[PDB]
Amino acid sequence: SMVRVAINGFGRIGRNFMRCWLQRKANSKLEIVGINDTSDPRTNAHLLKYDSMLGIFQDAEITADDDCIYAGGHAVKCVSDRNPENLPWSAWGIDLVIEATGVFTSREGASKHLSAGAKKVLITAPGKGNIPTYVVGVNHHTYDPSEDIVSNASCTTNCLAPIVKVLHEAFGIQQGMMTTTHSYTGDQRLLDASHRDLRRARAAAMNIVPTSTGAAKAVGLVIPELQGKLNGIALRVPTPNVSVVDFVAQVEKPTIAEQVNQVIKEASETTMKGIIHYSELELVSSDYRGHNASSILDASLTMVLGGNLVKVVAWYDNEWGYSQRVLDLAEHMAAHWA
Amino acid sequence: SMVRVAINGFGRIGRNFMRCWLQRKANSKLEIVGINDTSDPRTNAHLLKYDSMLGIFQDAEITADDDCIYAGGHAVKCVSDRNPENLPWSAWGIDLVIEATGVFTSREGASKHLSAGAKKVLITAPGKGNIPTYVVGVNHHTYDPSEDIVSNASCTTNCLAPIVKVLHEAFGIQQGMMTTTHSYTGDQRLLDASHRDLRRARAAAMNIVPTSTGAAKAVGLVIPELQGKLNGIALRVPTPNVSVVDFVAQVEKPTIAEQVNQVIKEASETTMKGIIHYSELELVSSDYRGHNASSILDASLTMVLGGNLVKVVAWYDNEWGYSQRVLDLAEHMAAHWA
Amino acid sequence: VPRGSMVRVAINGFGRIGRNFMRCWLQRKANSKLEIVGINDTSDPRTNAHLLKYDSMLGIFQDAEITADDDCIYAGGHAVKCVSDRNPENLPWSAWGIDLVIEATGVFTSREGASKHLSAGAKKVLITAPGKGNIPTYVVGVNHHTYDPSEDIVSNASCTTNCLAPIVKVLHEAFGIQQGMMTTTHSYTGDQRLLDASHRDLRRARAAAMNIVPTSTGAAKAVGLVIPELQGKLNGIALRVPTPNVSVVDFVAQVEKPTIAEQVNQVIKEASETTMKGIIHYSELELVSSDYRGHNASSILDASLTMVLGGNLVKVVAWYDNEWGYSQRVLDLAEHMAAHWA
Amino acid sequence: SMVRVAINGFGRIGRNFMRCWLQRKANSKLEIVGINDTSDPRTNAHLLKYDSMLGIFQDAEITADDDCIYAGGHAVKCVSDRNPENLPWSAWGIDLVIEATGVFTSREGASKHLSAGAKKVLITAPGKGNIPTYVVGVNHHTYDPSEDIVSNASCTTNCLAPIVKVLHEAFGIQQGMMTTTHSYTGDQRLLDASHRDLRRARAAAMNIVPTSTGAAKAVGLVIPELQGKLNGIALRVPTPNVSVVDFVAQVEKPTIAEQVNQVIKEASETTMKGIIHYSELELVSSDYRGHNASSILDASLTMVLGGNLVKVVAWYDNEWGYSQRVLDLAEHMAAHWA
Amino acid sequence: TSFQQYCDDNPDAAECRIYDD
Amino acid sequence: MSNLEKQIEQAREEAHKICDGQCAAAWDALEELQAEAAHQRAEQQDHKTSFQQYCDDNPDAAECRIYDD
Ligand SMILES: NC(=O)c1ccc[n+]([C@@H]2O[C@H](COP(=O)([O-])OP(=O)(O)OC[C@H]3O[C@@H](n4cnc5c(N)ncnc54)[C@H](O)[C@@H]3O)[C@@H](O)[C@H]2O)c1
Ligand SMILES: NC(=O)c1ccc[n+]([C@@H]2O[C@H](COP(=O)([O-])OP(=O)(O)OC[C@H]3O[C@@H](n4cnc5c(N)ncnc54)[C@H](O)[C@@H]3O)[C@@H](O)[C@H]2O)c1
Ligand SMILES: NC(=O)c1ccc[n+]([C@@H]2O[C@H](COP(=O)([O-])OP(=O)(O)OC[C@H]3O[C@@H](n4cnc5c(N)ncnc54)[C@H](O)[C@@H]3O)[C@@H](O)[C@H]2O)c1
Ligand SMILES: NC(=O)c1ccc[n+]([C@@H]2O[C@H](COP(=O)([O-])OP(=O)(O)OC[C@H]3O[C@@H](n4cnc5c(N)ncnc54)[C@H](O)[C@@H]3O)[C@@H](O)[C@H]2O)c1
Repeated sequence: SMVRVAINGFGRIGRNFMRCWLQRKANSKLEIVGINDTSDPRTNAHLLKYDSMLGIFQDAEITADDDCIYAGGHAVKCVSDRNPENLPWSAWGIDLVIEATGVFTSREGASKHLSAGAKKVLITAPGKGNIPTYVVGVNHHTYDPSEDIVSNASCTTNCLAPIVKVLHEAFGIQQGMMTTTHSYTGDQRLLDASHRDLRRARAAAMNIVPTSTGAAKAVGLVIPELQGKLNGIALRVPTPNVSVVDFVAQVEKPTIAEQVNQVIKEASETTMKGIIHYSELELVSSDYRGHNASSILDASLTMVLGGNLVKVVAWYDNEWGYSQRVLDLAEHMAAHWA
Repeated sequence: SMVRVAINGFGRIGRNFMRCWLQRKANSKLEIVGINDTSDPRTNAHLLKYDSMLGIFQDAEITADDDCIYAGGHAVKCVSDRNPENLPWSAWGIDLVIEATGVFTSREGASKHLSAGAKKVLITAPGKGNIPTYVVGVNHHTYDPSEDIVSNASCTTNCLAPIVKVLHEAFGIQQGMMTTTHSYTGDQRLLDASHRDLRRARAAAMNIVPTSTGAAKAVGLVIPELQGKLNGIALRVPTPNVSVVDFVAQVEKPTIAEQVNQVIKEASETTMKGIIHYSELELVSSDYRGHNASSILDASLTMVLGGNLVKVVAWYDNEWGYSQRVLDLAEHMAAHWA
Repeated sequence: VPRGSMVRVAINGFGRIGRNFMRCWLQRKANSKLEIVGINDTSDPRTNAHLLKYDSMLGIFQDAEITADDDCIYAGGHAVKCVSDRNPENLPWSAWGIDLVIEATGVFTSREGASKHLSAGAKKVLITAPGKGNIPTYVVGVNHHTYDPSEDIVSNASCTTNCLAPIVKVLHEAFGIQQGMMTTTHSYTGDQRLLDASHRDLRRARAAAMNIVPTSTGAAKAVGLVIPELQGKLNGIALRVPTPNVSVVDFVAQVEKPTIAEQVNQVIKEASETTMKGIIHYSELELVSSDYRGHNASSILDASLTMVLGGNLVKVVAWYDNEWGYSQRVLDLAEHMAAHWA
Repeated sequence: SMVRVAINGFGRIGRNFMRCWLQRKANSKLEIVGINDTSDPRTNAHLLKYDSMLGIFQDAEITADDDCIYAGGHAVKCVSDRNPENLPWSAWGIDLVIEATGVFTSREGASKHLSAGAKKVLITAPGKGNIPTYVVGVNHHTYDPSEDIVSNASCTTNCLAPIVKVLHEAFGIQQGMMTTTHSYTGDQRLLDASHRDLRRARAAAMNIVPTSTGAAKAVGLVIPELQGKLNGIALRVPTPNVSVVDFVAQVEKPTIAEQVNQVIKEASETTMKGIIHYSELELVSSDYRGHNASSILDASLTMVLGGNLVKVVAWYDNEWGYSQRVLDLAEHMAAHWA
Repeated sequence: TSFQQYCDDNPDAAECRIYDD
Repeated sequence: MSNLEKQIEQAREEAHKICDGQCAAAWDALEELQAEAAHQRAEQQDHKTSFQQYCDDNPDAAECRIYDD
């Protein structure tokens, strides 16, 4: 039978995930039955349907009352409790929680869902502490069905890690630097206002905002051979969605740009199909809105110097592509349910 | 002696007001001695100095420790408590509180400052209920020294009311419609996210966002003859500062566009000098950053039809221009302390 | 062109409007009376095929493949011949059997300028902008049935005129409009410089994506061309804001019959369901500009913003996709000319 | 004794250079006496005064008539001829032409100024052909007084080359990859419109736009040791000014981040003083508007992996900082005139 | 609603600000 | 030409009103304002800036586009 799902946090990722599942429901093993969020079901149905980035939702009818959101006649129960220990997961028969609030990423925080009655939690963010991290297409087949709390890593890790795994198995990655020129996210401030991060405090649509990131170090969680050999930064720019990863690697096997592209192209056609897309087109960020891949290599930007310094550039829809991977990991967990 | 001032809410208006007073500290009866904010003194000193809109503060040096912000050798004591009833207004000898959090706009919440030891409070927003509203240059002389809680209206009311008062005393305003093409403010979400207002919920830098506003009816508060005769809406657009008011008035005494400009120019040179600026230049919004006037009439856009339908367009720096009026009103209350 | 045969159409100016119109026709090609067979543009076919498929506003074109060689753009195997000459007198309209030219360059809006297509061999010209001089101007839903086949040069007005005129028509027939002021809060367009740079207009010279930019507009006076009873009774301005598409008209009217906002909304809603179906859409939803990307209506009345003062001062607010909505009307006027070609 | 200067192309660089000269006019050996541009003088006096990026010019009054622009009494003759061979350089006694139209960067294009009567041309862009390229602070002392056509390279070259030189002499740069997250320029399109570059054709304020950077070739010109050892791309993002370069170098002498920052800091205080600024503050792109340094190293972003892979990140005002260096090169050519 | 009471307990939160400008 | 364009419009209305002799002098009086309006636009063409001539010759250039939004 089906695995019953509740979404905790109906934000950008929570709502993108809902749309991903609504489009892929015909061949799904999951059934989204409940939503917990700050907002009431009516506000959330409006935001689910009308999206500044994804446009008006086309595939299904979306209405609501005071109790439920109706996505094509299918009633999704709604609750608004910001303490997950109080959430009615036992009564609703919840099996899997999509933890997308961004504030329950530790085991102590995520386990509050388990106390509420849930059986497993999928954190749509890096986990804090000793939480199994997975990147679909890189290490998700190492998933232990006995784990109760897992992390799908971050969107940037999901873009960088597949490219890294292909380059490492082909040329042997010794060190690696990354910079994601990244669309701004809700964590930043519209106008200059207080923030724990003095740079994120600054007006997001007005500035190039450097910020630290663990996405490059996090690749070592899913590729253990490369633990400690990657580092990076992030530059938030005034775009609302779609980001791009710039990766400069020091490799053992000398190579050229033509071979680097050919290896990634072949992997994108075989092992990394649906995860890496290979593009020789001269496109910009808006052209990758809604792309389903985790990384779209921009082949005409590949550069190699001296044989051993490799530069690759990869696009990713940090909202939609990552949400597809959240859905992918959730279906994988449902296929191996124990 | 000098009236001792505390700022509640160190946001866009709170910090703009601070930088307004710093540049006029030599000729002032006010002394800013305290700040309450949800953030710490070190973060707030950083934001005070480094401003995306105003630039890096150049006049005096700005530093901070755990307890104070230092501006030009002047110590500003800081505290962090969201409940104004707990603030040390008695111990600090606070005379006038600048209420710029946007949260305590009613006499109920604003009186908590008075319970804490403060003697008067100036609300940097429209008030809720029995709070006297003042627009400098329109009715601020009617201020009674015994009033303990006052409102400085909104930035749009401060732009519209001086224009309305001039047009009303020359031609007789019977009815009037307003639309402010407004820069986005901190109450709008950066990306599509939860909000009790479904339009403020949408990505601010990606949309034209209509919202309701009482700024046009609040003109009836300061020009009591026109109570119930003015209404309007707002359109928030992806600019971070500076806005423009579009006012279409139905008029008694027939006129033409040339005479309307002569009247407002005449007023800007005499009775309304410093409040209204008359401009025949073909400027855009960026050119009005830092302008000290409440309204800058774009004389090129004035038009009249049938003698009775008048349209005038006025610029205003909603952050800096309004903050100059907050200072002017506070300076007026210090001169009439009684 | 015999009945059943397609009116052969050439696009002059393959810019925002020219490519929006092309994608409009491509999605409606099933039951169309037009066949787009030619393109003249200052650019080449390979560059223009790329821009036609990859559009930052409309997204990637999904329906049919888009290909180009040195001579043609292929939109689903359908070949569109291409040429690059800034002088329309030199264009091969005779050789290509062109019946109707879509004048979308923004520079040939006078009769003398647009007639250069007729000299080249084209039979009729549809300007995708206000005409200069007395060029017959039409707004679908308002007066396009007054078109007469004896006219060789017509104008489809502007995007703002196509949004304001249907509303003004409904309000005038319901309450009698005596005067009217308009402001369009408009997305920036290609006539504005990206950064502060040289321009004949000191305000279009300023950086478009970081400025609120006023410009004078004829769109309000242009309503008097399609509603002649209101000639000289309407005026307005424009404010360009940093959005790439979708605009909104704010209209304040002094009317004769006393009313309230509730009646103004019901009258507009009634027209949107009868005479103005497909031209005016009536919306009671709390939306923003991005939600109206791709809307086919010329005016989407935002009913929540309607207000009336003193019974005689009416304020209505209407959305419009200035690129896609206007191009749908260009196609609509072109289809109407094709149905009555003679 | 003064070097008579004419500006060809009164655009962003031409008008930034002009405002640079007006502020540094008291010590200059240059005298701006002529302008050629598409616009008339009255239009250019308006654009020179009112700038969306630099604000209203405040030092001197700016007026104009049919013939001249007047900047504080000082008259500047103006013409509008887009063919430089027709320009009145002999009639105006022009010694140095600041070639800033962007369309005369080849030797035959810039030599058209020589036929008109000018003695030397300074191209504010990378040259086409064997045109001697200089970056102030890196190789400008090698300037030969007999050369009649020189290039001041590009904005990214002027930011990256001083840091490359410092890192090269300290650690020995073997290879190097660069990416400049770059503000958009007038070369791009406001909305999708035809362009030589299919990516610069796409709406500038809506997209991240990968494109070429002049620093990929020009840095090897001013540091000849590293010819053919550096490469990279540009990422045009929706900001109107200020850019940041991300440089990942493969070095010979192993090191760590603290030592890399130490070497650049010492250079910024001695040999590279006024060219490289060392900053440990947590600022954003708006904070570097008007900064006079060619490069501002964001020290907190420096990182090293395995000793030999070094990542440095530096800010630059591509309009103002580059125009300051154009002025510096022009002052240097005046001091070594022959 | 629970959403409406959230804005009563947190009027300064991002989901609850209404600046009348 | 705010006064000359309005007087040509009224001199044509005055021409149609009298005709609908005096009809001949009303048409001759109208043509004398159209001959002077050609004189005012011809002298404006002489003192046009090089920038203005550039926009006449390149109406599609970036410095010359006027879209009636
Ligand atoms: N948006 C991206 O680009 C992106 C990409 C990959 C991963 N992520 C990660 O996914 C997570 C979701 O981020 P987002 O972009 O959706 O941010 P968001 O602010 O859009 O979403 C947060 C949502 O959770 C709700 N929420 C917050 N606290 C809550 C509580 N205690 N109880 C119930 N609901 C609560 C909020 O109302 C909001 O609607 C973040 O941790 C982020 O790091 C984001
Ligand atoms: N920004 C404008 O254009 C403008 C113009 C005129 C009037 N106003 C009005 O002025 C007020 C200030 O708005 P703003 O634009 O500065 O918003 P803002 O978010 O920039 O300022 C709010 C500040 O107050 C602080 N704050 C919030 N709740 C608090 C509490 N309980 N205790 C202490 N501090 C608290 C926040 O930390 C924040 O720094 C608003 O009511 C607005 O309507 C704004
Ligand atoms: N974009 C809108 O919102 C909108 C809406 C309604 C009407 N209009 C009007 O439609 C017209 C087109 O506007 P647009 O937005 O497409 O401008 P645009 O600059 O995007 O398109 C102009 C196109 O015409 C080409 N062109 C210019 N001169 C030419 C010549 N002599 N010969 C051949 N081709 C030439 C250009 O290469 C460009 O591709 C304008 O007059 C505008 O006022 C625009
Ligand atoms: N803007 C930057 O960030 C930057 C930085 C470094 C170097 N540059 C280089 O400097 C040069 C100037 O760039 P910009 O950004 O100032 O461009 P711009 O378009 O802002 O300025 C160009 C000016 O030259 C004029 N012009 C064009 N062709 C002409 C001709 N034939 N005759 C006379 N005048 C003509 C134009 O009217 C315009 O005013 C470019 O080559 C650019 O590569 C730019």
